[PDB]
Amino acid sequence: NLTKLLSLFSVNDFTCSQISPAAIASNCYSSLILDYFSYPLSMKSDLSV
Amino acid sequence: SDDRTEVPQLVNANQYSPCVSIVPSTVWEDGDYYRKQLSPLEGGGWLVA
Repeated sequence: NLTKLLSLFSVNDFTCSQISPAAIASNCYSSLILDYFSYPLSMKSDLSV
Repeated sequence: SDDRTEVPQLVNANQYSPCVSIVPSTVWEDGDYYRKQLSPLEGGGWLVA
C-alpha cells in the first residue's frame, strides 16, 4: 500500500519516467526499489531525470 | 488497463491476427515493435506487437 505511505507525508511533486503516478500504484512488479534521503524543495530543478 | 497484465492475443483458425492492423505488410527490420493505445470501448490498455 503505497498510497498508504504517501498519506503520511505531504507530497509536493510526483513525476515518473516511462510510467505514470497513477500507473505505478496499480501495476504488479517482479522487483521494487525504494531510495529515500533528505532533500530540500528549493532544489527541485536539480532532481530531474 | 492496469499497466502490467500482459495477455497474448492468439490467432483463431480461419482468421487474421488482431495485430495485422499495426504490423506493416512487410517488417522493416528484425525485432521492430508496434503499439497502439486502446479506446475505453475497445477495453482500454494497449495493443502491442
